Amino acid sequence: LLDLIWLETILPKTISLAQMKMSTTITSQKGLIKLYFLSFLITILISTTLLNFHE
Amino acid sequence: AKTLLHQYWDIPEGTECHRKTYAATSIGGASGLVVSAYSVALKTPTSFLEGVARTGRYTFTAAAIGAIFGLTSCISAQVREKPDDPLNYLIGGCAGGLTLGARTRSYGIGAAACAYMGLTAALVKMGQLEGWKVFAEPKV
Amino acid sequence: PFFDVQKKLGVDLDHWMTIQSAEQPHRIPARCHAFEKEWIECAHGIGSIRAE
Amino acid sequence: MSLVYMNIMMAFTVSLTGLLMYRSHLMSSLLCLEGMMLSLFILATLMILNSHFTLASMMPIILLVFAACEAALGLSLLVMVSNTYGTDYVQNLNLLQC
Amino acid sequence: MLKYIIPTMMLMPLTWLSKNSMIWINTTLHSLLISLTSLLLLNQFGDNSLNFSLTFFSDSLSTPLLILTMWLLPLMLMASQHHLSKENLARKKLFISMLILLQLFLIMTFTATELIFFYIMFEATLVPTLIIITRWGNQTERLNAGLYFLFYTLAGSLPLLVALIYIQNTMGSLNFLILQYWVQPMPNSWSNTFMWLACMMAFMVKMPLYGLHLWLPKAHVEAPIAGSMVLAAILLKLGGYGMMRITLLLNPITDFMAYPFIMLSLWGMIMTSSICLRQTDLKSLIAYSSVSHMALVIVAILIQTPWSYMGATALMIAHGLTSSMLFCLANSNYERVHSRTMILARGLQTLLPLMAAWWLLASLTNLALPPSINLIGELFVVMSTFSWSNITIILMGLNMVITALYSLYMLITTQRGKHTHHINNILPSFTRENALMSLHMLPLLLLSLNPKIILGPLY
Amino acid sequence: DAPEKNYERTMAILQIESEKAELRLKELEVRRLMRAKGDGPWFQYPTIDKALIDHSPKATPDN
Amino acid sequence: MNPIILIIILMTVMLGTIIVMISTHWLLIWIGFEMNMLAIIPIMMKKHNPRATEASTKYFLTQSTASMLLMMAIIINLMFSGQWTVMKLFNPMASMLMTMALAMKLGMAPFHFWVPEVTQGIPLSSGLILLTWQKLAPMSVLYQILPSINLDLILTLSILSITIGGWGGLNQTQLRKIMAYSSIAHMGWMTAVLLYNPTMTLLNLIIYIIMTSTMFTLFMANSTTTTLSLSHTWNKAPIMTILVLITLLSMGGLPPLSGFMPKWMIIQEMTKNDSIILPTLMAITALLNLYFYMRLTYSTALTMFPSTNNMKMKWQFPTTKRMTLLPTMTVLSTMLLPLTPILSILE
Amino acid sequence: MMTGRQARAPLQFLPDEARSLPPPKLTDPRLAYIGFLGYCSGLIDNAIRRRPVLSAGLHRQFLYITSFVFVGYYLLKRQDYMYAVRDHDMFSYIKSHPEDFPEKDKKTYREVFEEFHPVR
Amino acid sequence: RDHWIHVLVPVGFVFGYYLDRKNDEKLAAFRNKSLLYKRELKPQEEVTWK
Repeated sequence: LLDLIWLETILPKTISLAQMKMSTTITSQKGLIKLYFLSFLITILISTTLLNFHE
Repeated sequence: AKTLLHQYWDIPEGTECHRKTYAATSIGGASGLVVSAYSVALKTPTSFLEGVARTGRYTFTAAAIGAIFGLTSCISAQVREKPDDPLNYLIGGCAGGLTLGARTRSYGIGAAACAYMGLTAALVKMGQLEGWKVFAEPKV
Repeated sequence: PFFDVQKKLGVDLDHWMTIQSAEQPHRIPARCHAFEKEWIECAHGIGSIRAE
Repeated sequence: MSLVYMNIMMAFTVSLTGLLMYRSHLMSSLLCLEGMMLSLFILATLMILNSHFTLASMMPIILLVFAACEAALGLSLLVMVSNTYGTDYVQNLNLLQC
Repeated sequence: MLKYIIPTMMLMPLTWLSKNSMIWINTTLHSLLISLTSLLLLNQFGDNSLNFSLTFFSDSLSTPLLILTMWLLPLMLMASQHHLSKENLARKKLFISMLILLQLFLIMTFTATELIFFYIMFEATLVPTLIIITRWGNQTERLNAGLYFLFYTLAGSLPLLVALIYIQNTMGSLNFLILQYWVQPMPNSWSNTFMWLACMMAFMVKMPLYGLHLWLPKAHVEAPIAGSMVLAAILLKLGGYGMMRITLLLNPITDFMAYPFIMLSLWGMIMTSSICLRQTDLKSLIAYSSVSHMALVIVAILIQTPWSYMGATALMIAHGLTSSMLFCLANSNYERVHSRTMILARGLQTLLPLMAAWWLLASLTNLALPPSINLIGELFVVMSTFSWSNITIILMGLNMVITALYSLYMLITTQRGKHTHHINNILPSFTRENALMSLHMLPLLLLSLNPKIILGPLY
Repeated sequence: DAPEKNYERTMAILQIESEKAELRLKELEVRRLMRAKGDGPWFQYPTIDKALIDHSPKATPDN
Repeated sequence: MNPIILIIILMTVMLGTIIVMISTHWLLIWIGFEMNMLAIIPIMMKKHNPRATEASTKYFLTQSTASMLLMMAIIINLMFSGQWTVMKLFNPMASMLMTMALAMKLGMAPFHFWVPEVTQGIPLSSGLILLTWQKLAPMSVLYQILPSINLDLILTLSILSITIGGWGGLNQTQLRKIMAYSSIAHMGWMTAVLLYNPTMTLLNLIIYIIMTSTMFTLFMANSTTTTLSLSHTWNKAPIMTILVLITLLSMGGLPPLSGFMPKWMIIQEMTKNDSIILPTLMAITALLNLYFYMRLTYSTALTMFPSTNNMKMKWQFPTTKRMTLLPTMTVLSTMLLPLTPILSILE
Repeated sequence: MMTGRQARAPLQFLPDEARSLPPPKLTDPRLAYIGFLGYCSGLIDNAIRRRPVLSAGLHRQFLYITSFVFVGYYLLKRQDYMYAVRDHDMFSYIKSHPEDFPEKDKKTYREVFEEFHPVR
Repeated sequence: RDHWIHVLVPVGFVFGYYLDRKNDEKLAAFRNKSLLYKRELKPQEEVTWK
């Protein structure tokens, strides 16, 4: 229970599954140029209005 | 969104709970709106109502995380009478982690989010105490 | 990687269009020639940090 | 500053947000790109004529020439895409997702 | 230290220009000559450490680890030349090059005068070990074990890099000799708490600490025998060496930062010995025994009394020899029955009596039979932890009971009882195998005669 | 080696390393002061060369 | 393509880069970027298949948008400064727009969304040019405008690039996409240290170009575009598996290799300026890069994947490829850490 | 950092004040390590083309060794020049600013009170 | 030499010993200058340690 299950679960397995899930969220793009430039517009709007990088 | 962080961090811990909870809610809601905007950007919803449903779900999820975080941290600083103490933000971060687990309708996500968001909120409180800079200005 | 080839070789590839106070065709003055000349002759040689 | 600079910069941002939000046609994207160039042309020209900065009068011409050669390059890309897929739709350019 | 670095590098043309039937004999001979030459490092003094250059020095802590490291290479070549007999000649020379290169990294890891050089060599020792495990390991799990071995160590050590460069910017130097005189007290703050964690968690992973030990019973099991020897004998002791250097700087904050890790190791020496009571894999039993022994070294460094450091360095050397011999005995049975299952080959004293004598002596050194340096290190750690708190004698004694239990359970299970009937490829013990066992055990017994050269800088 | 040799060699080592450490701390302090004040030979980000300025009498006098 | 026309077009790519690197006028900077894109478009369309036309179209749209935002930043600079010297920018809006334009030209996140698509769509030599030579000119402009670069913007772009280039390569089996997400993470590492010490930025760029040139040259010499095609290299040329092993171990940042040099110097110059959290999170995030590098080493060098029968015919033929500077680049990408204080030649 | 120093005289690999500095000896361990890198490049070049590694192309191995030593000698000259420039600027800035570098009143350990923390 | 490979590691040790004894000459800034071991030189002796 400790040293095949829980000490394996808390540090390495949960971190591996979290990086797996974030890897699947990054690279699940549909290859659509419309969506990438629409995200670029949302980026520039957040940088101006929300993050004040032009100030 | 820098003014959201200023109107959060100006208040001492365990003094004015409604404005702490509302400011943390507004920070979390701004974060949820940013996540919602990139989510409806890169992943096209099938309808306009689907898009506003995803936006409302993510924004209310992160705003409820911020609400229960700020509430639990300020109430713990009231009832424990130690304002300069990162254990209050550890408790608030676990409350926000259980909030994220209750919104995702799963227990193990809630336990992982409790642990890591509580450690992250404790680290943010220690950075407020010792003056840790993440975007440190170039000096040498 | 500002490889200053122009100052190395002595060629003037683009220093002529760089400022308004430079040599102009038929000696035409810019409308802010004196102000730019004063700011450049102030800030010359002391670096950006002292110049600001 | 001057009142016309507001409209020329707002024209640049209007053609920007047009270029950053595709509908279907790559040609409309290239039209928004050259509208961005047009607004940049007008804005540079109004500055350089207002300042009486003599030598930079050749600057907007060099801008126009380089960006119209760029536009010719983009039209040739659109032509090769249209000879591949029959149309110029940006949703046909999705082979590189995998 | 250059008179040891240069012959270790000259072992590379010695292993690549050798005749194809001579590449084991030449490397064994000249690594034995380097191991003979290693004894010149015993020029130690009661006040000053043997300080060679701006880059290299050797006190009485690094010197026994150096002699054990330079002694381990011929024994790894003897252990690993039978199961790599049918290997390609080029891949055989690559294996010998990885062993020689790991020794080359270790002998200037322990002698690093400056701490970022220690860090570069310390994390350089991952790469030949990783190549050995993931290339010449036997089963499927060697790739996953190489992943765990790499990504626990780097996860622990990349905060250590930021900590050491911070000390470089604050003190002005990471020379250990200068930091013996420019050490400042480290007070209580959260900044210094994470300073302590960044300086200590890499070495806690390398010891290993209980709870972070999960790289070890896969890396030590899925390695070949030379990998298992170097991992059990030197690469766990890199962590204790780094702790004994870096806890110079962490005072007085260690006096209350040590409590969770002292609890983890005092309870991990009970739990991993209990795990050893119920192992089916013999090689995993030796792996969890290594965790159980290094828990005491962690407690002895964290309580930082002189008796604790003396017992910890004695126990590090003793455990290096003992665990290397236990893995070699496990390999000597694995090369006959082709299984690491401990219950499979039974009754082996009826078949291999002198090899069973080597099993008996390694199980007696594992249970810390006096006057072995196993018992010397064990006993000094128990003295210092008793002076720390009088209630730690319960945990130390209960650990010693379970340690004797799994040591003699290993002995009785593999060697005693009726032999397994359906196993008939039990060859007699080769001269290579018995010579390997004796070259482990005989220095470990001769060090009981004159044990002062393995008791560290403060004997 | 002798205790004399090891001792005096250790003293030479400690001198060289203490001097390098003092020079590193001074190097950090010099970098901090030269980035803050901007009056050293470092961090001299360029301004416009005043040799480019035309000093001839122009077409109109008011300049 | 005609070899004369190929040589002239590569000289025009290099000419646009040099015009950005030497010129003191903003119009000539913009001209250099225009010439560079205009000349590199045929290199991407060298093979004339629809993936190259798609990749060239996506590259055109991104670099064209960045060139127009660059000219808008230049025009706002001409408003608020009346001049054209390539130095600091005299308005935070011009600085923001120029930092966005250079972030789009480098393909740093969140403008990164073209780099794996365009790198997958084009051959390995043109992908090498895109991921090594096309990083030179925008880093030169960022090297020159750094008294006006907003710190929070450039560090946001940097850490977002490192994180997204870490998570992006974990899902990949195509080698060109692995190299592209490696590019995004390393550009984050370069721009994170820029306002602190840009000499370490140039050190990271040089070590990165050496290692990426080594990996693309090994991938060209073995003609492998996927993980599983690289897996047959042990049965074809076993020295190539050794070289890709040591180069992938270098690019992961392991000592004693020279890919540890840039990140160690970046952490070294960011802790001087009292930033501890940020280089620590950057270093921990680079373990993802090391993870998919070790995935490739497992598939290539440390294990032997199954081959096919037709490899026996390829045993009978040597490589007649011009593996240009491959031993030199392999030595420089691995054995350069004892020469770490050589970085002062970039001061 | 030092980019305004080498901006009055641009693109000089070794300036005229670099000649006031002693050159690296040809038995420099750094330069010998670069020659070892040339020998390693020769060995990899014989290996990737499946030539005999130690024997084939001794002219080619020797040109690898020679070319790396030839480049690395000037690289070491520029390295020593730039660190000499760094120390020269450091010392002149300390000399021009005595108010920013006060000579520290050093106390001996008979006056220095350090808090003793017992290990027990 | 028929057995020329058996003098790689021993000549390597001789060369490393030579380089250590050479580096001891470069670290000689306190030879006969330490407050513990400074002394007047014996005749027919120019250095106290080599």
